[PDB]
Amino acid sequence: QDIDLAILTALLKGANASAPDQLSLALAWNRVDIARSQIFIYGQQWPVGSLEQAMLDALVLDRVDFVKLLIENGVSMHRFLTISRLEELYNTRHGPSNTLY
Amino acid sequence: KFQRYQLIMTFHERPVLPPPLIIFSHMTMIFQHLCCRWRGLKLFITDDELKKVHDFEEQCIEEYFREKDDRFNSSNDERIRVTSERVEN
Amino acid sequence: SWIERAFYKRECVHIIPSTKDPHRCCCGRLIGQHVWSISKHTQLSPTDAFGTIEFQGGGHSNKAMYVRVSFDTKPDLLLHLMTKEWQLELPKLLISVHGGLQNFELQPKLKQVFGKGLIKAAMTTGAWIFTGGVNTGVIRHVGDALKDHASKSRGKICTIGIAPWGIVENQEDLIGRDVVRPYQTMSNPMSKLTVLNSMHSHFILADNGTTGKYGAEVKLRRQLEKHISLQKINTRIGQGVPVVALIVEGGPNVISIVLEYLRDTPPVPVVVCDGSGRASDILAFGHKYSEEGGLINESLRDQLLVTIQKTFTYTRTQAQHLFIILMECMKKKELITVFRMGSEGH
Repeated sequence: QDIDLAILTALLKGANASAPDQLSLALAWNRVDIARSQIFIYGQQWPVGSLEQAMLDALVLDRVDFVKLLIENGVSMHRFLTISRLEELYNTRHGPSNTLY
Repeated sequence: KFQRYQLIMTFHERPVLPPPLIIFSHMTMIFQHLCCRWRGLKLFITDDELKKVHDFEEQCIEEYFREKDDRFNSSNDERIRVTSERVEN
Repeated sequence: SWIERAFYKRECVHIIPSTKDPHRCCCGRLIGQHVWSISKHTQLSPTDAFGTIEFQGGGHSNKAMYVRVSFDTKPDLLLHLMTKEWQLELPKLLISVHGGLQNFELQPKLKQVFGKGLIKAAMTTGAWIFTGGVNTGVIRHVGDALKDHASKSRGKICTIGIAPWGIVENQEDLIGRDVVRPYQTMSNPMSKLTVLNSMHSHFILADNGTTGKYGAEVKLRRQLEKHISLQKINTRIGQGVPVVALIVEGGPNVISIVLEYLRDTPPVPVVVCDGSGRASDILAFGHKYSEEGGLINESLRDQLLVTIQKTFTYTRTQAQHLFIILMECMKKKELITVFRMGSEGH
């Protein structure tokens, strides 16, 4: 690791936000290991329900390493897959390009 | 080897009686189609062998990803690479 | 099927000792979760929960076998459930492990050495591993070790966790005979009931009728390790299957459980570790400074009771009494073992 590791640490711990906010910044930086050690601290109070919405924002931005992270923590993809959210994931025009239109 | 599939699936569907006598098997099918109107080689395994073949498939998937990672972690290039970054430190 | 008649649950019909929390009875079940036989007055009802846990979530989802059992179950019939119904070959070796019931952390160098250690102890021999089973301390670090071999080694571990069913998180999630449910590895941080480690492949969650407290079948696990070691090994030229015990950062009671395995016939050998902590370093500085076993010198006899008054914080008379337990343990040092960290301990 380099200076980038500890600066991202510093902005993620002196921001002193709640964990949804922490991960919504962490996905924007896409540095997944920084979120892996810090933000998913052992026994850290992750607020309920935001692990699903953060998964939604992860898959609309093609954050494959954040998806693997949240799967590894225990976001169940069964309980994540609802009809409305599969619909909203099919509706998005963000991230990469596609020939759906 | 690809055309064998077409040859087998068209000969399984095509009836038994040869072309000189196929008019009989033919009228059997039209007569039976109107008689039912008036009145892939699948294997259809149950839910238990469905559990065995999915478990079979997870075992194949896990060992494939595992051996792919081990071939990358034992190929000579990677080993030279690993040795170089570690001698640096 | 056969399991439903061979083993029983326990239907706990309390007299409702309301005490502090009026829902909580003699055993601590909820106000509607009513209906030991003394003042909890349980009555043996048939087993109503066994099948397969998928362990949905937690990354890699692994099929494992569960049966809910009771405590006073016939031990040889439990091995019959092991070998025929769960399809497990008889152990070529048994590795019992007891440790810190509180969720701890061992030193990281000893973490990977205990981690890559215990698994090739299992893989080479085909050893069965008896343990606890919810993610609490030593089970959680064995479970991190069971993710640690599942990255590389092709073979499977036949690691039978024997954890209390009274410490099953979401008992209604796995309830149901011949039913297969996927248990969420989602662990609430304030869940007093703890998730089982998904990496353990096999589960005796026996139940002495209680809820919300440990020790549901800890005595059953000991006598279950007895009858197995009574059975001969396949060669049968004068020996049974061997049982070894392993202690890492053990709690206060597993000093007298070490003394249990030593005093039982035949004496089960015990290993400890160093830098581990708590009980298992005071039986290891015990082992270092035993002289002639129970002939520990008088100054380190006092240094025993001070450090039990510092880690376990026991009153100086009963920490002297835990030294009296420790002196009978260290007198039997020849069945005991020390793992020095790397260094000179093999």
